[PDB]
Amino acid sequence: SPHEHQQNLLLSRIITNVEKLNEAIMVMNKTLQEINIQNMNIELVAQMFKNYQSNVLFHLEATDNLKD
Amino acid sequence: TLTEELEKLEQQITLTLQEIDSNFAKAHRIVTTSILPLVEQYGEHSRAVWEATKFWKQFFEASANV
Amino acid sequence: NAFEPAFAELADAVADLEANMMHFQLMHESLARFSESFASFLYGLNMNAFCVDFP
Amino acid sequence: LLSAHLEQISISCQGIDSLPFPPPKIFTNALLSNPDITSLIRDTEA
Amino acid sequence: SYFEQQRQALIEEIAMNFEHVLANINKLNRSLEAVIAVGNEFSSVEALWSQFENVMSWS
Amino acid sequence: SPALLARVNEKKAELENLKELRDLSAAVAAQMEALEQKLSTLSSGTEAIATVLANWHNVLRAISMASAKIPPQTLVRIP
Amino acid sequence: SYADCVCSLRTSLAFLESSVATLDNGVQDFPRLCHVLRTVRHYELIPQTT
Amino acid sequence: LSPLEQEVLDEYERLSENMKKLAVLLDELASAPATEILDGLRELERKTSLVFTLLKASVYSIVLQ
Amino acid sequence: AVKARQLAHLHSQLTQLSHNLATTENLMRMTAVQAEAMRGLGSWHAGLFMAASKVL
Amino acid sequence: EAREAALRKELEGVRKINEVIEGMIGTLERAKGNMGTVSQTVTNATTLLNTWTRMLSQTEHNQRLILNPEWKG
Amino acid sequence: LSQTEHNQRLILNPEWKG
Repeated sequence: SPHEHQQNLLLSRIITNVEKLNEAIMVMNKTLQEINIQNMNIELVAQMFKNYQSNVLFHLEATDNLKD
Repeated sequence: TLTEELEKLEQQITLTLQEIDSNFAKAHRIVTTSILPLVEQYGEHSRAVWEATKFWKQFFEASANV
Repeated sequence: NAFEPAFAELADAVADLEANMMHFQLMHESLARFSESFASFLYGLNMNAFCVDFP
Repeated sequence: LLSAHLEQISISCQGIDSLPFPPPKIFTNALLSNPDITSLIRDTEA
Repeated sequence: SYFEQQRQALIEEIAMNFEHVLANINKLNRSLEAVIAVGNEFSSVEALWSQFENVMSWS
Repeated sequence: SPALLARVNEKKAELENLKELRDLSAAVAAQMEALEQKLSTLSSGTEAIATVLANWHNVLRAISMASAKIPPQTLVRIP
Repeated sequence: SYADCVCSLRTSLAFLESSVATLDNGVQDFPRLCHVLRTVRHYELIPQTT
Repeated sequence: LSPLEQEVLDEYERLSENMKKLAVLLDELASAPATEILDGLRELERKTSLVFTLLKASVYSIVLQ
Repeated sequence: AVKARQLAHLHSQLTQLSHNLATTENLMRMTAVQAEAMRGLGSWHAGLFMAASKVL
Repeated sequence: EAREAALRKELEGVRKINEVIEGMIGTLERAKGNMGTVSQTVTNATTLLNTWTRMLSQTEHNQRLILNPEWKG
Repeated sequence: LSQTEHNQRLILNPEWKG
């Protein structure tokens, strides 16, 4: 019985920490979701310069390349 | 011996519960510590990168639009 | 003019501070009474030991 | 509105700092921190 | 209106630091409430030794 | 008494579960620490690309000032 | 209760391990470039023509 | 206007300075003791249980037995 | 009451667990791809400025 | 002038804010001292509890010695 | 572009010094 009271009280502070933790995590995921939208643009441009480098390399190798 | 082990393990259980609470709250503190400002900084610099890409993207759009 | 909802948020924050500070005041008083009882307890215990220190 | 927010925060500030938090009206600490010659209680109220 | 432009930029800077402090105190207030929530085991215990000191001035 | 023997057996199982939960919580917090390290590394990479924008931004403004010439010395900064 | 707790918590930690493991495989190369660009960061600009 | 300039400039300077003080003081004041508090309090639970919770234990044990 | 609170804790745990794991797996894989994209991007620009230095 | 009205009203509002700020920082520093007292209090409480701990420990030792069939002064 | 490719390959090289 007294042990149970102690356990219930510790469980109460536990549950409060649980809810606070998860609320912060909700904010975390929400933040990342909003961020995500501001990343696809950059990703596209990254792949654009990537394939640019790839294709220009292939063509330079085709012509008189001037590498090492 | 019987009631002895009963009370002993009962105290162990209570102690272990408090320990679990401690570890749990430690994880809570870690997240609430600076992870949120850290990702805010990340997104801020990312926003700056989008401003970087804001220029060159126009030319790709121009290429699509002749 | 510029910080109307900001000051409303401040009002909420100070309200929470008042709640936590009241709990601090109360609980510290509780612990003060606790500590005083145990202090006087062990004080008199030491006094008895200080007066008639057994073999 | 404006003054309402200002007054609200000021009210909470007054009610909070004015809280007579338990000061060092304590025996215990000095009672078992300052082991000196016996007497009733001598709070070092210097 | 040059000083008015400075006023605008500076009140926004003030708002930045203001909100920054707000977020700080919020995570802190959560710590405060959690602390007292863990510390509320002093009702019956304090009452018990309150009865102790009460009976000191009884006999 | 024998029912209480079964009760302590139930408590034994509960304590084993609790020990595993404690170990898991510790491991969780450890992972959070590691996560924070990796996130810091990510932010470092982002700062690097911010440096890149600073390069092109100064480029653009420097050119525009020369481009906008519509009517000096060589003192500059070379780190 | 405890069964759901241990199973779910174990899965949680497993996915966290997966998260950090893939992040190791996909982010471990950053410090090299970070050190590089830290060495490159020495910037100061005064447009002499402006 | 130089008087308006002096007013808003000095006043906002005070506000910025006070806000820097706020950030530093609030963070340290509410961060530094917090860890010490919870550490000492979990240990306090570990100690207070050995005087009070055991009292409930012994009471239950005797009254039930 | 006791087990009601036990399962309240469990439901909160599991609910937010599903949420957190979704967050975790999806955004982690995404960000890993984003990281490698930014890697190649910055490296290309770095070499661009390297060649500019040699042009000087 | 309207600028003077704006000037004075600006000073009034910002000064009200400054006064509230001054009281706020005073409140915070008072709380700082309070928390310092709190920390010292619990520190002492822990010390006393540890004293009790050692007391119970040695009490057990003494009790075992007391019930020992052999003992001397 | 040529030297940029060379530099990029050197940048992504696991080994590099000042």
